[PDB]
Amino acid sequence: KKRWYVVQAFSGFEGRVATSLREHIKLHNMEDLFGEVMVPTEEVVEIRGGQRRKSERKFFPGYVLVQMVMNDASWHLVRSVPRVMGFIGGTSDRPAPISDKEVDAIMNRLQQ
Amino acid sequence: MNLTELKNTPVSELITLGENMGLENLARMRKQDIIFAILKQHAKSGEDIFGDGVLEILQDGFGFLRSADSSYLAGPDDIYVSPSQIRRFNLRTGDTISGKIRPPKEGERYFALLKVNEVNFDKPENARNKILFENLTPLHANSRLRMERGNGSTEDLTARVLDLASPIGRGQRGLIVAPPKAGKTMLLQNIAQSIAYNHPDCVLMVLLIDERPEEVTEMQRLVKGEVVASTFDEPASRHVQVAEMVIEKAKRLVEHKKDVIILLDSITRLARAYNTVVPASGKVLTGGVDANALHRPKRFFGAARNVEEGGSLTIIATALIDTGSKMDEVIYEEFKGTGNMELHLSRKIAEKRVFPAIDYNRSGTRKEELLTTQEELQKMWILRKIIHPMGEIDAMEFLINKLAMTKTNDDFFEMMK
Amino acid sequence: MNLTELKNTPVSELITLGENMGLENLARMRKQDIIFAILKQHAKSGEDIFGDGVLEILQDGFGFLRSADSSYLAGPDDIYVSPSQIRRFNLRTGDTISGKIRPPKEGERYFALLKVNEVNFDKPENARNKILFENLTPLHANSRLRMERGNGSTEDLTARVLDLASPIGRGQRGLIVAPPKAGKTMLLQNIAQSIAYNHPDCVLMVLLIDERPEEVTEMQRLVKGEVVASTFDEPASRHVQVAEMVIEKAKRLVEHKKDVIILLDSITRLARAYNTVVPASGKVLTGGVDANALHRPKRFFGAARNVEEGGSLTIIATALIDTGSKMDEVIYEEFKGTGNMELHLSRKIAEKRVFPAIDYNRSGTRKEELLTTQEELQKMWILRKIIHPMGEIDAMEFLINKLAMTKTNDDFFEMMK
Amino acid sequence: PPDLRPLVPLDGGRFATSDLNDLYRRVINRNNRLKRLLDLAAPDIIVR
RNA sequence: CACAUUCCAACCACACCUGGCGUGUGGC
DNA sequence: TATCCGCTCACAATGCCACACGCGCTGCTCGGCC
DNA sequence: CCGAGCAGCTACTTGTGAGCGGATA
Ligand SMILES: Nc1ncnc2c1ncn2[C@@H]1O[C@H](COP(=O)(O)OP(=O)(O)O)[C@@H](O)[C@H]1O
Ligand SMILES: Nc1ncnc2c1ncn2[C@@H]1O[C@H](COP(=O)(O)OP(=O)(O)O)[C@@H](O)[C@H]1O
Ligand code: BEF
Ligand code: BEF
Ligand SMILES: [Mg+2]
Ligand SMILES: [Mg+2]
Repeated sequence: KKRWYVVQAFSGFEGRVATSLREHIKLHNMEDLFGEVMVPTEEVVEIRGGQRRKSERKFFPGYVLVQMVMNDASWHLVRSVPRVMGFIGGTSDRPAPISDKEVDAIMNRLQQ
Repeated sequence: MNLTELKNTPVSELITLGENMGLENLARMRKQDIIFAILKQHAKSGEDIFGDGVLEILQDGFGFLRSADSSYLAGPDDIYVSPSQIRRFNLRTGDTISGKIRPPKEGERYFALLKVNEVNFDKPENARNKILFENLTPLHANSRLRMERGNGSTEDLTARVLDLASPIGRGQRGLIVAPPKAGKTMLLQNIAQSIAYNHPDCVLMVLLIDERPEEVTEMQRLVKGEVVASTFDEPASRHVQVAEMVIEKAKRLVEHKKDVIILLDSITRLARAYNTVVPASGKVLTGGVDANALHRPKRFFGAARNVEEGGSLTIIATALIDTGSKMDEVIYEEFKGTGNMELHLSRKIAEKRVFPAIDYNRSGTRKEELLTTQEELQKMWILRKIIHPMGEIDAMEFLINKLAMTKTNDDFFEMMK
Repeated sequence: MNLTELKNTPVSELITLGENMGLENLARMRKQDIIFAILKQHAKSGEDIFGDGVLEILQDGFGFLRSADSSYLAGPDDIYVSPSQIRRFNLRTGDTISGKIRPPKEGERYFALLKVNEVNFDKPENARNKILFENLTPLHANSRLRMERGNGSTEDLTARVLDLASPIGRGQRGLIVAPPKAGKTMLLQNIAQSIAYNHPDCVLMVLLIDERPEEVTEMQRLVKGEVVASTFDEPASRHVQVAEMVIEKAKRLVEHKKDVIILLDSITRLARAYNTVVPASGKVLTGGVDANALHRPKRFFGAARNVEEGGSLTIIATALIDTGSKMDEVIYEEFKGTGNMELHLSRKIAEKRVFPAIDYNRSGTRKEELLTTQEELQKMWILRKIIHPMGEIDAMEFLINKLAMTKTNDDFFEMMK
Repeated sequence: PPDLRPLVPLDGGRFATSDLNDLYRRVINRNNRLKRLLDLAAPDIIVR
């Protein structure tokens, strides 16, 4: 089952690490083991005004939790790509994914 | 307890009301401090307050709700709103909002908006379903805005000649070109009266920029409509501020599919203001105006258009000429060919004390064929051909006499046969 | 998913389309943000995008692809292109390009051009095999551009008198000299209609500089051709920008051996703009115009010529006179003897509401012998000799009557015998 | 105490700061981020 | 009526400066 | 299950003085009741 | 969009003492 595991990256490089891991997944043609990035930085919070009304697609903690199937090859692939300093989870090295309640919570944060 | 209920009644009612509520002498405070202290002491008895006002965006992110009592300026009774409400309910400048309010909580100094109930006279649920202004498809004016009262009063002539000189429509672009002390004020007052009588469905607003306070106080109680003004008591920062306020109010209202009609007096004062608040860009021409100092008047005036989906924005501003300073002239210069309808008043006719002093053939309306019917257009052409060979002054007198004999313009047209 | 497919359809189709795609309320954004978010969410499903647009060179080296929806300006949906592509495929201002595009990648904010597929409606392989503009050998106009429809409609007269007053050809240099409110707009609209009907092979483009938005929206849906405009809502920087955009588009297209016809309205507005964006050089003459402030209008107008290898660039601009300000006059002054063809419209004829109000003998075309045949030229000389002793107004009426009796100008010529 | 923390205006826009200042600033940053995450009902593993 | 202070001929008050820390080198 | 043995981690290693020098670039994130 | 502050781009010491298993009776 495609579980939603959490991964931490270098401070600021969250989207860059997301695109790097996507290119790595498309590289070793292992799409049957992973899902998508699910970048939770849906924080369109902006500051508008005199000639300056751009948006900010940022303002979120450095977490790029990815939907995937936990496996030896999958873990070694998501760790082989650099800038993956953080693999959160209480474990030796094989953690437990997130539950469906927080899945729907972050989905609501995505929609809002 | 609503904000407008204390917003509209005069200062005397506020005095007796606060003296009844057992207050410190409220006669020592300003109107805004009067309403502020009264709402404070009312909430101190345990009531949840309701309020209303027009929103202004600030560059720090949050917004402030102003009223027409302060002419849309900063005051102690302005209602603070967080940027996150502006996000969720899609707020912006010009959105008039009424709903649940409370006084500033512990350590704060401005009212807070709890619960939105009316966004531009609409449900806040559909307020997010709006169309923007620049994405609009403008058009020419098709619907005729008849200015004639039909009762045949003495001053009503100055309106009927309107229907004979320069037709108006929903979304028209009109420029009043007249020297000082020619009769623009009475003309504008009659315009406002006729519009408020014949078309009470469209919202009517008037701009007074750098005017005299007596004119303001006479205007605010002669027209049936909410008026805003700014005298010379205040810096041009206030004038530009109220300018964004009124223009964004009109924009949001026409986005809500409403017909807005703004009467601006005068565009020369507004141009002077915009020029004096704009920083120097090194581009100076004759008169002392910066090159980008006119971008804001151009914006305010080009805001006028006729929308196709519904609603329109008519903007009728007066410009001043023959004031002895070339700078004013240059302003009028760039506003020469920008408008499609003009009311030319010559001082030569007003010098004889014959009113209204309107230059007929120097006035006109572009694409006026879509505003009137075929019979009316043919009669207008015949009247223009009759008045063209004669001069300005006694020819205007001829029109005034031919208008005063008949009751409405139907009898005048039939007699012209 | 192509850029033009969302570029041309109105805002309403974009609304329903995004509401179908399960979007945040797109009614809160601008047209450019609408297309931007829709293309974002489309690529988020995994599609490679195609796009198109006209290139603009920047001084930092890279280029940006603009559309006619933004009137060739900066926007969120502009396609970024690296300078190295401009090097390899020999790009420059005016080169319209269509090909593979993707949304901005991780951390970027503008679309990127992957793969070039069409450079000015040509293969990008032959795009490097082009001839420059200044190395061209200009000539006079030889091919006749017949403006007469031949159907004999009521307004078609204003076109037939064209073929009788001032002939046009491929690469002609024409100046419309007329006071305000004389009938230049309807004339230009008929010109555009007749060209798009009789010569659909040549590309047709129109310039509207500092005009009213109603005229823009009426023009963009009356002619069969892609139009660009710039109202007074915007600073003169926008006007000069769209000026380079359109002139370089015409230049690249005529370099690609295509016949370009540009109708500019009005050159007085463009001269005012060029004067107000140019810095002061200490050289001021009467009117308030810098000496080098006219170099850019001179450049834009001298861009017109007739190429020998193939293709041509016809530029027909209108100038304003009798506007009360001497500055305008001075502009027309330096544009007096620069054009080889002129359409003189006098307000004296338009004052009687008889259209078209064209001054016959004050109008004319230099070297018109190479545009028409011998019979046509002799008949033109005879008509000029017949109309010369009479005045302007009722002589124009005489031409209008003699034109309205016959169906096309062949019957008129045969009757003139 | 603030003045007990070495922070002197160096030559130019730069300031000669102490090593404790960076520590306190990082502590405050992570504390504020944690307080933000607790309000948004972040996942248990994230707040962990 | 009461609380509380009173904005200006010499001059008193309005002064005077980088070891945060590390590294390198040398001497005792 | 007690208890000696082997592996692992915290702590230490003058003092003074003199001179000289240093902490960058691109990139990322947070800053704001008038 | 603007400005302000802050982050990514190891092994020749040896000795002493204490603590934590650990394996042997
Ligand atoms: N319809 C009208 N009826 C009566 N008087 C009029 C009318 N229109 C203009 N006037 C005259 O015009 C004058 C306007 O004065 P003033 O406000 O100084 O001119 P302006 O409006 O140019 O500032 C008034 O004295 C008034 O008598
Ligand atoms: N061929 C025509 N037939 C009928 N009316 C015309 C014609 N040409 C011009 N007009 C009249 O002239 C006006 C044109 O206005 P406008 O386009 O603003 O002229 P300009 O652009 O010269 O100022 C219209 O109101 C229209 O009624
Ligand atoms: F007094 Be007026 F407005 F010139
Ligand atoms: F188009 Be008009 F001549 F201003
Ligand atoms: Mg007045
Ligand atoms: Mg026109």
